[PDB]
Amino acid sequence: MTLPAFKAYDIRGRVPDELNEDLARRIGVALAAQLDQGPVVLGHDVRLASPALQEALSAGLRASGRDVIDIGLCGTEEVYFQTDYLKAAGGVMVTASHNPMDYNGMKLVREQARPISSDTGLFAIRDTVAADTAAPGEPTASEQSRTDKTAYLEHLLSYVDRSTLKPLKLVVNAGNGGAGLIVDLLAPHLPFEFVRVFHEPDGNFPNGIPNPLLPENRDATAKAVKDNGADFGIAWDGDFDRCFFFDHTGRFIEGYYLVGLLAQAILAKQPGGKVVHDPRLTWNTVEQVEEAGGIPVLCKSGHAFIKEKMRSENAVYGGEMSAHHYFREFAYADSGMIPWLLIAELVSQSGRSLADLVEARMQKFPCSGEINFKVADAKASVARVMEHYASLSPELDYTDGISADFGQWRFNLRSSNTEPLLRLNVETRGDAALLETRTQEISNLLRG
Ligand SMILES: O=P(O)(O)O[C@H]1O[C@H](CO)[C@@H](O)[C@H](O)[C@H]1O
Ligand SMILES: [Ca+2]
Repeated sequence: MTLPAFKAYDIRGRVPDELNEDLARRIGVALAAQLDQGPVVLGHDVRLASPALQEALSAGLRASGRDVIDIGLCGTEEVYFQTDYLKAAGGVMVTASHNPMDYNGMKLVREQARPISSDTGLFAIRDTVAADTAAPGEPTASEQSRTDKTAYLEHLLSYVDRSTLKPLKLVVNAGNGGAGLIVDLLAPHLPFEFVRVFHEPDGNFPNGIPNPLLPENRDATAKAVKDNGADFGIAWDGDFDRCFFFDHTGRFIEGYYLVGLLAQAILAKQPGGKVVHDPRLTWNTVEQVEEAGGIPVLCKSGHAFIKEKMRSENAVYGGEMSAHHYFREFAYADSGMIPWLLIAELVSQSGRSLADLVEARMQKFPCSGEINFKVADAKASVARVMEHYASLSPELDYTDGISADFGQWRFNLRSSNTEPLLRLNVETRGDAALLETRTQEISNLLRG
């Protein structure tokens, strides 16, 4: 077979049978052979096993003559930022995301933090590692510890005009991941009053593995917002490249609406820019981007496709409905920090609540939310859906699965690249009833 831990976009698997220090060392050796010239940035998340996996990566890299820049315990976006900022040859983030306790993984980038994915180096690394029975060499290069976050923090703060910020009360929920470290470093530079929930990093995860999409985790942020009269709340996943917003009523804001909201925020600073978005949910983004004077650019979902489209378009911002937000000046990479700074600035400057900023958009373009299906035969199920709707002659687009635009409603139906799942998204033109009847109709067909 092949090593299961090597996935489409990253490495992830159970420790130690799918991922271990031996494999991590071999990955470091193989990565050295795939990169252009330069040092390699290494960082890791709060999981208990992550430092030892990083140390093994460093040992293999240095055995291959790569200088290593250890940026320590960090968020995934810090590996991206420092890889680009320090003009490194590449970088690796050791992170398990929201996988179980016995799991870990790696996210790999080359120069300018460009993703390394299955077809752009990751399976080449896998195949090298799979066949590597060489004895480990000894280090011929050095490791340097670079824990200075000054340039990173300055970069984050550059997205807002600090003199215009108001002393909003913000709930922040790190989920015992790593986000609180950065919040606390930003706080002396910000006027906000923070209400800190599950703030301390703890790889034992006493309050659950960080995942704000799970309703019981969602409710912890909502409750803190409501009980403290906070202006809004922010929660992160463990490596905080994803952020999740709760308005002052405690309501979780579906990520679709943040794409248009952030696009308008960015377009105020970079007028006429292009904005990349995915095909799952589109109408609101296209309208908000165009209204703000930007140009929307449709792109298949998946961070590697988004980033490569942003680069070829010089796009100022890209956003996915799945809580991923990419910024041109941030090495075209995603950050879980820039978005809430931008939203705090928008609330401060406009005098409008986060709820108000999105309310009419969510009424105008209601969406189903992403609904996932594990079916016996994905291809046959998609065909049942398309045959059912054939007599209505929808406009079809195959950018990313199937998008079908019926006029007053549309859907996107695609296979996941990271799980053996079918993913459904439906939206309508201001019609909640049509949204529900079509969502249920499609669901019945998929399950038939
Ligand atoms: O499983 P999917 O849907 O192919 O991909 C999922 O993981 C990718 C990497 O995190 C994201 O960029 C996608 O937006 C998300 O939907
Ligand atoms: Ca993450």
